[PDB]
Amino acid sequence: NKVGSLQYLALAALIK
Amino acid sequence: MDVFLMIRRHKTTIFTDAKESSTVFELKRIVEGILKRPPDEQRLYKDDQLLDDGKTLGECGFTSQTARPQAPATVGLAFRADTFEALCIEPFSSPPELP
Amino acid sequence: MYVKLISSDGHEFIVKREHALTSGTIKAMLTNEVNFREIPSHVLSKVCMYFTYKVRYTNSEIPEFPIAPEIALELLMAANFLDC
Repeated sequence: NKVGSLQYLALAALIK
Repeated sequence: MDVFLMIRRHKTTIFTDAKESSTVFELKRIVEGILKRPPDEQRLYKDDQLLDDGKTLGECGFTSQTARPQAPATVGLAFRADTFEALCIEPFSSPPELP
Repeated sequence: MYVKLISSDGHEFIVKREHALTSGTIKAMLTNEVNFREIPSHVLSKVCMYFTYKVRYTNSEIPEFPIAPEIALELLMAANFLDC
């Protein structure tokens, strides 16, 4: 299990 | 299990962790290590309720489900000035709104 | 052992040094104090939670990292700046 970079997570949150 | 905490007074937040089996007193020691005020000069609060020095964090409502790294629980911190101040915690800035 | 990160609205966040080294930018800085004139409280708080969440769950099923859509763009910018 590997934690996503915060940039990726923040962008994914804009997609939702 | 480990609990994750934001210890908050005014505009200061300490991000720290402890065990559910940690006493409230042990938390005050962490704070003493950072802010240089001993346990008897501190009051700690959760949900505007004073925390007992001899209680574990878990007994106080800090559990793995409740106090997570993604979403830590707040502990309020009041210092002895002779007299303890009322809990003063400053809010973070307000997040914007969407279109 | 601990480092102090200061937001643009003057909040101080006291985080474990090892956790803050998740940020490549912060790791490039390091005294025990780093000032951010461009990152507000509600973003820097989340950034700090990310450090802890990452250190804890890296190499761990990983629970979701909650991000309100309202803070996401600011968080994106901050994380880019912070290289994390």
